Amino acid sequence: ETSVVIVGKISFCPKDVLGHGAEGTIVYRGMFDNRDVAVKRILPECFSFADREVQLLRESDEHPNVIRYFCTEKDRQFQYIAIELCAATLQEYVEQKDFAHLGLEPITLLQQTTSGLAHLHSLNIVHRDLKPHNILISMPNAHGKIKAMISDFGLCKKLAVGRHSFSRRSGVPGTEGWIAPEMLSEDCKENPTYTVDIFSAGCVFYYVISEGSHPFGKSLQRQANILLGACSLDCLHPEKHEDVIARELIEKMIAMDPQKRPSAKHVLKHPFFWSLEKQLQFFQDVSDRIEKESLDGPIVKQLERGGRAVVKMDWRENITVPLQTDLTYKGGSVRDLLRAMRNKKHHYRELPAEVRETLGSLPDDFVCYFTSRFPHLLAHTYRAMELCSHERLFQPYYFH
Amino acid sequence: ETSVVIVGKISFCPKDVLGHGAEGTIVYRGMFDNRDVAVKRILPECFSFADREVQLLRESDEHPNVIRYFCTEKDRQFQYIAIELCAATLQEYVEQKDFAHLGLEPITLLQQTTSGLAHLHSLNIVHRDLKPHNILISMPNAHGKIKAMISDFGLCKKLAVGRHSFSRRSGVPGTEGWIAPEMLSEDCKENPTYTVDIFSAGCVFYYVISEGSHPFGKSLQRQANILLGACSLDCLHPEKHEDVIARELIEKMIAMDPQKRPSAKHVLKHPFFWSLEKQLQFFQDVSDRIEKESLDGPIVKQLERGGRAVVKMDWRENITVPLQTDYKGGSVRDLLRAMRNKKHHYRELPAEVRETLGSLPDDFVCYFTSRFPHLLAHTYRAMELCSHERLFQPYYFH
Ligand SMILES: Cc1ccc2c(NS(=O)(=O)c3ccccc3Cl)cccc2c1Oc1ncccc1-c1ccnc(N[C@H]2CCCNC2)n1
Ligand SMILES: Cc1ccc2c(NS(=O)(=O)c3ccccc3Cl)cccc2c1Oc1ncccc1-c1ccnc(N[C@H]2CCCNC2)n1
Repeated sequence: ETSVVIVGKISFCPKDVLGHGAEGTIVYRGMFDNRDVAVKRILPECFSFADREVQLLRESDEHPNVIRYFCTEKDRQFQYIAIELCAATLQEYVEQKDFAHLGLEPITLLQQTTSGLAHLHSLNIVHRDLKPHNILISMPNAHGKIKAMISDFGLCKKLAVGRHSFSRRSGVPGTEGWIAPEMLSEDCKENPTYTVDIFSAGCVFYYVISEGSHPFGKSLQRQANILLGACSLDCLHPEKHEDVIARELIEKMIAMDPQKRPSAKHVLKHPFFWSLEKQLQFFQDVSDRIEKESLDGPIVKQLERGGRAVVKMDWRENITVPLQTDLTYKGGSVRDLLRAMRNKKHHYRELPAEVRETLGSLPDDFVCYFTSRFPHLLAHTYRAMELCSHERLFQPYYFH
Repeated sequence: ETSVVIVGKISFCPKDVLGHGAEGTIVYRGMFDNRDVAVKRILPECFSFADREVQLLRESDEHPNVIRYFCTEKDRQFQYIAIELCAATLQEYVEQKDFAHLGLEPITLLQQTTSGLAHLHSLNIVHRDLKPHNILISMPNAHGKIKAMISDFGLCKKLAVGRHSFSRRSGVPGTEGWIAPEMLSEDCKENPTYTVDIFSAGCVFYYVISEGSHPFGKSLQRQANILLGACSLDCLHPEKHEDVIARELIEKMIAMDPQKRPSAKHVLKHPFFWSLEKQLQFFQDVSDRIEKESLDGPIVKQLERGGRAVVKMDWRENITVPLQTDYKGGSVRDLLRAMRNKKHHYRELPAEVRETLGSLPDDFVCYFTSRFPHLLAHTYRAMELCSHERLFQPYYFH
């Protein structure tokens, strides 16, 4: 327990176990090329399997958010794979880190996870075992930035060219509590495909922003709840703007019907990942698009459907008194709510002093003024203006 | 000759020479981990130097556009460094490739080169030897996409913490023809710094977009011309929008006075790299910023200075007649107001007018930039007055 194993360019002390894999697989902290590495040791029974994994990584385009091996070695008794030593798994990050001052970092790790996934899917690889345990969080670089990396390719499937799904077998479907329902359900009439990864990631999304919860309950009940379709996201409050949008995305990602789940590239286009500037730009593009638009036309009809709850009966009554004074719009209309936001954005410099003060700076404070008071505004408008998905001017906002 | 050298995980046939470095250095094609690699072989007198180069890269953050070593090996007689086998140097790219169908790819290679350089600078590294020959172009990935990678760190300098320049010595300044004037000039009263790389890079930009020319002339006259400040960019035509924009950036990058050259991060914000869509959004934001501005005010006065040449004396007389159907023609500001207005009311204005303009945003902005090739460049420079306002953050590097 004080020895150092040396195999080619990889060395480690066996006492420094970082974790355990399946079939007698152990991961150690060791060293390579004067760097810290994690080293997976492989038993003879798994040599061919480990080789196939390495080869899949060897052949595939690299991506910053997909783990990359540093070195492989082999002696008489074992094979070894070294990867970069990371700070934490996503599980440990969620369990241990105070989110209070991390700002958007946890969200960027989900965005980075979705990019790694989109990369895999674009290579016709389905992961099938996405979970917080095997999403790895790097050490900070020179400017304090960290990144998420997908690992653990032991269950992945590279689909043949021209193949878009895989059929169910008796064997290993994933990790209990993270397995999409079409892997286990009884009356499933469609092959599993890339979207099993989106279900898992949906669960991962909620796990991160709820800091430890899971849409399908505590671990002992999860997989059973998944088959029943019994999910709950009550860590997301219906009157908080950021929560309404996260819920909007996560509900689609974990949909029981795989065909209703967005693809990874779709997910990446969602308002969840929008800056405040882009949120405001969306509101302005929408408002520009829907003026001259008829009042009984399908678009503004879609927008005003259930809009009373969105504007809170009368949005004229739910803004500060400076803006109230400086405003003849229709208070039960979301279109006119949007019209008023664009108008005041446009003439922002002409606004009286007390008004620019109550609104805040452009764009961040300005848009927060409205999203914080009307928490359903973005999500409602995002879904309503999906009628214009195809239109070129709405390309930045939806995935075509 | 027909043998294979095997050193640890690296192997190669010595017949497969890809090139020669300095001091007996040779680069071969070979193999590593079942991949194609380029293998540099280093002689004993360069062991320590090569070790320092590798160490610099081992410690420094990686970046998609800075070369990464795959492997290092060492026997009794040599040391070896393997990197990824690339398709070409930027020199070979420019010399061999037909640009006619490459679209924006060559510009994209410049942008990735600048991102590599920005990354190096943010790690307080000065490269000091940027040139087409050591900018490498990757093989295509699965989607046919390629990238540029900066290599050759033999002259680089990592400046100590809280140090921003390096002083001149009698020794190696770089590669003749790509050496910034302040490395060799007579009455230079300021230390060289990061911007020696911006000077080289500016020469590289022109080399790519001119497909083989150099701002300071043919190979034998270049460095002498750099000393004189005698440069020419006449592959770039004064009445072509794209050429005007490239000229605006490149002239700054190769400025004799280093303090007038943009940092790599400034470079990356320049309209040279802007999509047609972003060019339009710029014209709209500019229009919005100045709509209430005073005519005598320092902002629109800046914009109207030299304005007549930009709008061709009268811009109303230089557009198509279906647009002339529906301002002050000697004013840049009114040209921009007209553009913003027509974009804003694009849906509700007649069909034949929408036809001559073209679809939004690409064809619409090109209607005006093709007819007023100095409009963007002029406006970008003038509106640098608002470059620290949050609203113009997308357009200028703060
Ligand atoms: C999860 C995972 C999955 C697959 C791995 C794997 N297999 S693979 O499918 O990803 C693969 C990758 C490349 C080539 C082949 C293969 Cl099979 C190989 C190696 C490691 C793998 C791996 O890594 C680990 N597995 C178990 C425990 C720990 C780590 C680990 C890795 C890096 N850093 C850290 N840091 C510690 C520091 C203390 C605090 N906690 C974090 N821990
Ligand atoms: C330029 C350069 C600079 C520095 C190198 C270098 N040193 S370094 O300073 O970049 C460095 C990098 C990492 C670690 C240490 C060091 Cl010293 C090491 C290895 C190669 C280096 C290198 O590479 C070469 N040098 C000379 C000739 C050819 C290549 C080369 C490299 C990859 N692909 C191809 N493809 C051919 C295929 C046919 C068509 N033409 C392109 N050619």
